[PDB]
Amino acid sequence: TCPFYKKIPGTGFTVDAFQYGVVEGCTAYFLTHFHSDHYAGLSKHFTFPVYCSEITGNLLKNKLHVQEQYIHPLPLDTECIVNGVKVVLLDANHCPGAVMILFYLPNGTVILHTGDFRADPSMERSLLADQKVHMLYLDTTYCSPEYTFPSQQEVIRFAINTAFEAVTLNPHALVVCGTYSIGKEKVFLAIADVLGSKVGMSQEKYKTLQCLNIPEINSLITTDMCSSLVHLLPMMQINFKGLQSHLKKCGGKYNQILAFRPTGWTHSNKFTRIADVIPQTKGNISIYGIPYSEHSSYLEMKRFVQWLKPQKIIPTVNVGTWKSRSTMEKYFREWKLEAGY
Ligand SMILES: C=CCNc1nc(C[C@@H](C)C(=O)NO)c2cc(Cl)ccc2n1
Ligand SMILES: [Zn+2]
Ligand SMILES: [Zn+2]
Repeated sequence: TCPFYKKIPGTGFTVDAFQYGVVEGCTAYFLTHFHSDHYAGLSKHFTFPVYCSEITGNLLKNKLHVQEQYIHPLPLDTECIVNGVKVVLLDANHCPGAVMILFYLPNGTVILHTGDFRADPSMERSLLADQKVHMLYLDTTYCSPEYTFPSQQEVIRFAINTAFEAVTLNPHALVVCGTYSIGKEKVFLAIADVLGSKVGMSQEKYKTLQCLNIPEINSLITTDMCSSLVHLLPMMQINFKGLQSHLKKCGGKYNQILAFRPTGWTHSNKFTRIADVIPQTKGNISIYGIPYSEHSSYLEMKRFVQWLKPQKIIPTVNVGTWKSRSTMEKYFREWKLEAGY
């Protein structure tokens, strides 16, 4: 059964609601981005209109084999009409192709659905500027003040510097980056760029990246593993055992692995600083867990909400317990009282 926060009242619209079979009276299924917790249910057998970004549609066609006649890509930052309702897609600053959706309801109500997003001040100079928003469907993944983490730029700075130093000190070192789905591509792209190398990866991951409209991507990635000194592996293989096995392959070409495990928030964030992160080490293998987030920190979320001044907030994450729902409402009221809306 499709939960309430996935329906747009007054429309035939659902958002990220593909695992509930046919939704009665849904005329258009919006997909904010291509992460499995959101497209769960979509497959080659889906027979209803799917509205999404261009990049999301490339992945639907190529990775899930959805039929083109059901894929409706929409440009960003453009007033479009879907089943008689004006809609706009806005960059969510999440993973490639991820959008927020603005709905202009016939009764004059305006709804912003953030999908998943990492709130940024640049969003305050999008089409949202001076737009009254009556309801906000808010990605509340990290809606609590202990969720602090550095900017994405700071994490990439640390990763680039760490990789460049280890490979400059040891030209026979190999850099490995773990990946689980799309997003966070800058970690391995930026490392490879500073090392003057391409990124080696499986055919399946190569295929996925070829859907992301990344400029000059053919110059950056390859399936030729052993011509590259940055390798991508499934996130589950980023452990001493999995990396020891990866070191045997490619035949005594490398004598050291430095590996990066991009996480979200972890408890050691409210304790250490990004410059102070140290790896787990076993022999010639080191594993760095780096807090690269594509979700808003608490402070980023609070700033965006206080700027937008929505009349009502519907959280879309952490809604499962009485404690989590009421804590989030308490923060929403605090923000409203502090900002005056
Ligand atoms: C804790 C942080 C986010 N939480 C989360 N993240 C993901 C994938 C990430 C990449 C995403 O941003 N997805 O939208 C999940 C994937 C599945 Cl399959 C199930 C639960 C999931 N929870
Ligand atoms: Zn996501
Ligand atoms: Zn998500």
